[PDB]
Amino acid sequence: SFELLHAPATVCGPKKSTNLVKNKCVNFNFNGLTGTGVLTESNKKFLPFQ
Amino acid sequence: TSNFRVQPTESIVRFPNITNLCPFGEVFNATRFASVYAWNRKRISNCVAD
Amino acid sequence: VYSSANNCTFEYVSQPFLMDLEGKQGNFKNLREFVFKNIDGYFKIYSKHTPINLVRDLPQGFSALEPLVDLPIGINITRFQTLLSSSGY
Ligand SMILES: CC(=O)N[C@@H]1[C@@H](O)[C@H](O)[C@@H](CO)O[C@H]1O
Ligand SMILES: CC(=O)N[C@@H]1[C@@H](O)[C@H](O)[C@@H](CO)O[C@H]1O
Ligand SMILES: *[C@@H]1O[C@H](CO)[C@@H](O)[C@H](O)[C@H]1NC(C)=O
Repeated sequence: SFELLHAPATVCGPKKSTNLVKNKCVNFNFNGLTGTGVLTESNKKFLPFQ
Repeated sequence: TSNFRVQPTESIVRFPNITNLCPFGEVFNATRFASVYAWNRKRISNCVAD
Repeated sequence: VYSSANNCTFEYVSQPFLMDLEGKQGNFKNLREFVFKNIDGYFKIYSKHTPINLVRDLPQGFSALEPLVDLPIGINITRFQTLLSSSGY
């Protein structure tokens, strides 16, 4: 029995992932963040929660 | 006369992982099924339901 | 007096929030700042944990608190209680 109310969902299906393609123009979705462009290795240092 | 744009080829979809996978053993594998007079209820939350 | 909920909506277990102990044998007491927020369906906690030499009032220095947890708990938070010579909070 499934319900939808207003509270954030806590039960969900698996989120299928693909491999990672670098140095090419691609479409992407990183944990819900979408866009297009070319991915390269960064020299930026993100904090553990960013 | 016109503009050009490099088009994307592949697509990248990436999610953290599959964790807290919902067992469902408590309802499909458990041997001690209750009868209709006292059917059991198991609550599912904070999990991945495949 | 009582010790039974007979329920469970959500449960989370991780590393202790308060028990970060270092810099003993000195005046460096660990000031443990927390920020608690209740937003649409989520309860957020931020914290830092910074040792200070002056223990009487806030140090008047500057730092930002980092995200600690973010729990999908859709409940009514209107009141709260702190559970605990006597520096207090
Ligand atoms: C209710 C239940 O879990 N039944 C499991 C099934 O899911 C699993 O795939 C199989 C081994 O392949 O063994 C059965 O006992
Ligand atoms: C013993 C007890 O209080 N059980 C309560 C039930 O009365 C309430 O209707 C339900 C709402 O989800 O939550 C249960 O934990
Ligand atoms: C409980 O929350 C609802 C909306 O979420 C609000 O209208 C109601 O006043 C709250 N109850 C109390 C005691 O504050």
